[PDB]
Amino acid sequence: DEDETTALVCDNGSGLVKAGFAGDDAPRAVFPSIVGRPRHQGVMVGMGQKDSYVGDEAQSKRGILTLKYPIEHGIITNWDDMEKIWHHTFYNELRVAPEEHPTLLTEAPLNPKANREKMTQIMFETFNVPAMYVAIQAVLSLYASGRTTGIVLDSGDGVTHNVPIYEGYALPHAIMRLDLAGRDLTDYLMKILTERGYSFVTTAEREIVRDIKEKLCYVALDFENEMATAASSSSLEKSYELPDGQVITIGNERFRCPETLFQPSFIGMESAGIHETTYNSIMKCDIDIRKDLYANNVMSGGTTMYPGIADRMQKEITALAPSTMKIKIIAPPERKYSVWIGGSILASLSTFQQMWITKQEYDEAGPSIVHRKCF
Amino acid sequence: DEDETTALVCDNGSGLVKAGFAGDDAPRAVFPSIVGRPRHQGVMVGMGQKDSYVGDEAQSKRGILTLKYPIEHGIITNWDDMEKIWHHTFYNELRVAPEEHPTLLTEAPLNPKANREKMTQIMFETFNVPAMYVAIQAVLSLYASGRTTGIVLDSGDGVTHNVPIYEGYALPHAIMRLDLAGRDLTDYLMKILTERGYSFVTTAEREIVRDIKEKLCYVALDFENEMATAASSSSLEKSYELPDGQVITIGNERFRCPETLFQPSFIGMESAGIHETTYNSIMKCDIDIRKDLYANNVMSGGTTMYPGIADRMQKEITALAPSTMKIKIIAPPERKYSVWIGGSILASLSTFQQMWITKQEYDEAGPSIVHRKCF
Amino acid sequence: GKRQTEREKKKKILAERRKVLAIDHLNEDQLREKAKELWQSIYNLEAEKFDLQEKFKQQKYEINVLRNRINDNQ
Amino acid sequence: DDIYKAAVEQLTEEQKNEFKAAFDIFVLGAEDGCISTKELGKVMRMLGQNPTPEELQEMIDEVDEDGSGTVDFDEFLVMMVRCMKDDSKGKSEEELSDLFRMFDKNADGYIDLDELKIMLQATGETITEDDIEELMKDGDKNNDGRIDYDEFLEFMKGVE
Amino acid sequence: ISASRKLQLKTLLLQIAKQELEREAEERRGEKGRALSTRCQPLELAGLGFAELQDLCRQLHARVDKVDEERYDIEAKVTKNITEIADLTQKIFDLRGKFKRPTLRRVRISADAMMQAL
Ligand SMILES: Nc1ncnc2c1ncn2[C@@H]1O[C@H](COP(=O)(O)OP(=O)(O)O)[C@@H](O)[C@H]1O
Ligand SMILES: Nc1ncnc2c1ncn2[C@@H]1O[C@H](COP(=O)(O)OP(=O)(O)O)[C@@H](O)[C@H]1O
Ligand SMILES: [Mg+2]
Ligand SMILES: [Mg+2]
Repeated sequence: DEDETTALVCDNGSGLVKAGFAGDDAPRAVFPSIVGRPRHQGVMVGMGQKDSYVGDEAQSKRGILTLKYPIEHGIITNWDDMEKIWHHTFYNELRVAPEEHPTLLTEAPLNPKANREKMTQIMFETFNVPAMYVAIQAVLSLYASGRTTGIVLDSGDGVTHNVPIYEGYALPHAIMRLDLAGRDLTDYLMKILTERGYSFVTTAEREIVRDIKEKLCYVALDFENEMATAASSSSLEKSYELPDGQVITIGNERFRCPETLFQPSFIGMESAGIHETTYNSIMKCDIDIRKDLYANNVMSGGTTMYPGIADRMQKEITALAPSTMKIKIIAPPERKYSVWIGGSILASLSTFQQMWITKQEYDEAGPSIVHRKCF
Repeated sequence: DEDETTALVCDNGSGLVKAGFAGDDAPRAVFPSIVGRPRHQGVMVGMGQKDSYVGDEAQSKRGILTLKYPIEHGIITNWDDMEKIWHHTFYNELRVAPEEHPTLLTEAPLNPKANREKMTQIMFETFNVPAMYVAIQAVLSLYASGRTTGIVLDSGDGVTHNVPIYEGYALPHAIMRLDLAGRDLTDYLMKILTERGYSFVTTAEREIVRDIKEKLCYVALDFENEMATAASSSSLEKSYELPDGQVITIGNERFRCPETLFQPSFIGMESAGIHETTYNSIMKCDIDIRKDLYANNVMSGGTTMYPGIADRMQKEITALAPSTMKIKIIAPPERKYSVWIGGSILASLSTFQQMWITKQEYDEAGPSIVHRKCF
Repeated sequence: GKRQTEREKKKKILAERRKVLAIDHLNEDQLREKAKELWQSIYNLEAEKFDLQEKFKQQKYEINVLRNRINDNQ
Repeated sequence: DDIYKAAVEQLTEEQKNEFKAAFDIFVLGAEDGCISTKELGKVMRMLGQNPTPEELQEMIDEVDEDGSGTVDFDEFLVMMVRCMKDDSKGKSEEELSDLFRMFDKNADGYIDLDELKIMLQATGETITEDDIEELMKDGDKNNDGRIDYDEFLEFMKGVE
Repeated sequence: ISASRKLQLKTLLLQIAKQELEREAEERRGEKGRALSTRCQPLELAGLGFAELQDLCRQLHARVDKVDEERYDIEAKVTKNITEIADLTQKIFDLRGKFKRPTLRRVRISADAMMQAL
């Protein structure tokens, strides 16, 4: 722990938890949001026999544990799970006590207000944090980009959000949430791999196939033409070496998996591709600034490490929108940490401690005070 | 008897009984599970004229006694036989009274639950042991190896069991019992020796030929090629000096006897070799840990004193499974005592007396209490 | 839930620990002896507050010890 | 040599007094006063331990380096100090954790090499190479760069 | 024989360690004393008015209240620390057991016997 009473910066992103100290450039403890529990009961002795398993421990013990998600698309299952994982993060991973450091947290866009009130109340009772602040990840990604104008595409693991912000002002009237995310990607890839001869249901193979998505997946420039040329495609077809050692070969599926977000009709969504969701979002607001939105679009999330989103994005928007002004996307490398960086940025300036949510305000007005203290 | 009230440790292995005190490194009284009975009736006087003969006494008196097996492949013939042999072990061989020492026993894998209930009930009524615990020999061999991950091949004299255990957790769904064991080995060798000109039926020659298996037998690296070169094989052919003094010469049979377990089609089993049984066992469980199972296989039993199981094991598994990761077998010398060693290990720690099966629990709930007290 | 328990447990503990003075009736000499006693009590409280702070630092050190013992354990 | 006085310092007075007065169980009269090496095993049975051929033969090798076939009293004390490892009737650990706090002068959780060098030179002996090198081999096992409380306890076991 | 040298090095090491323990304890006591002098300065009642001394008593009451509150907060922090100490320590005991439990017990002791008695 630093000698100074600097604040805690924790991004509880929908899919990854990244925690550390204020003034740091990158979060120190970063772990996926999976939680493992003992698949069977206790009869043995001498070691183990522990209920909750979180972090890399559960990653190593994936096979023996039922792998469960305490949060999915924002919905909260069991607050005890968050209690334990935050205990682990603060003491076993961050080696910090929350008594002496206020916490800045980031929440998924348009999270329930009742969810905020319950989570804040359990937090304040269970923990002894001196002060509090929670913010939407959209403005955090904006801060990471450091440009007040643009539309943020937050692609988490449970929801994809499109949020327009012009000159550092939120536009909730033109903000939308789409239920397509990593979960859907894994599902669709699971069914295609089932049609390829490999049919698995458990979560270990879920992580294997999301790793495959991280490594080999394409974003098709032209879809049906690329499957037409991918009929044989000995060179274009790509293989992976699974940890057991078998060589699993995939061809068109590499660019037929992310395409589903662009083409939701593959597995039955009324909503069109996410580019349509950015398009409608843009026109909902006044006409004039729309061009700037076209030229200032930002994309954020862990998924963004994949190739192909930028070219597809610009080409389709230019197809939909007039091609007079040039559209260009901006995306700094390793932007999944960017939100946490913005949290540090929030703690950088000396005005931030004017609106810390202190203990006594919550003791006076209950959780309801946040309704007036954040917004 | 030690001044301290330390527990009894007894391994009633399927083929050998090894009994002693807790805290000891090796069992004190070790004898084969053969039981001899008078072949004829009584007319003489002045000596002998005793019904049950057990241990080395029966070994010396093999010729005069009908040699019978109170247990074969786990099945129990007559509880009176176990009563007498346990009396002999406790008083004539261990020189101990079971009144003042709780007993830790090991049982053959997947032994009948009705067998457990009857044996425990007759035990508690007949004997006055203060407390009880019975465990599967698989975890005992695991304890002897001292590594929570691996698949145990228990090769007793009645059954061969394959049991996978990952991170000290039993996997009954992937556990199998094969009816090939020492009995089969002796039988097959008996028929081959019959085809060699020597045809015996009695048990003395059974022990002679199992001794031959202990001394001279090979495990063929390549089977048909080694009989092809064993056609003449003056050097490769090996001889034995039978106690009567005749020289009995055996050639390819040395490696054609253990091969039957690997090649059951010789005497008609639908099940393939025991390596196939370890292979299927491995794949039944999740894919990922299978590599660790490949690298952590353990073999246990008195048979393991023979050469050739290790090389054959690894080569065939590498033939069946991909050869990326290196497979290596571990087998400490004199591992047939290892189970008993693990029993001592169980009595080593001070938590073991938390779940002793005391007399009053059995008096309250009958034998049925073990259904809730062990598992 | 536990909202009042924690707060009024803490206030109860600070009530049994601290002593309440009927200051209004206290006589001149009484203000003398008592403000001396109260200042001495605050002195001792700060003394073993500093002791608590130091020993807090060392218990942090032994946390450091044990957590490092844990991380080496893998 | 320094091993004789180190064995003196690492063993309590009552133990060594009983050890010598009990070694005097073999001498009876008109003898040299030093019994043959093998008889030493017998006094060990009196001590309450039950050693084994490997340790017995090794320990036998640990006496009479110059090859006289006989054991003197200083070699007797060093071998005894080298036999039972329960020195100081069980070394403590709590105050020792306080001493662990002592090795560290920056309050980090572990012992730096610079902190060890200043600690060693504070005795009066300077730094030589075999000193710190051997101290590192004794203290560490995997080049972790520090001495934690487990390695702390391990390194000085029995030392007072 | 290098073992002599190493043992006397660590002996002198631990003796100087005990000296440093004594010295650091003295420094802790001195820092406590100076912090006492600076946190609670000498008395102020000489020649004061009784009514103001009423106000002084009430002020010292508030002072003792809040400093007791601060003590409560600090000792609660310590208590959480100690609970984590205990749990982590148990984990340490087990984890050390993994590396050293099957390795210290009897070694051929019983093997030594009368092999001719049978
Ligand atoms: N290094 C990486 N390369 C590619 N994809 C990644 C990487 N790390 C994480 N991801 C993907 O990001 C997803 C998690 O998104 P996350 O960054 O938590 O969203 P948010 O920005 O809302 O927190 C995971 O499902 C995973 O598939
Ligand atoms: N010293 C030895 N060398 C080779 N084989 C042996 C030896 N001792 C026993 N065996 C074999 O082991 C078999 C008994 O197996 P056992 O160890 O009782 O199985 P378990 O491990 O299930 O108790 C006997 O049939 C015998 O052939
Ligand atoms: Mg995101
Ligand atoms: Mg066996």
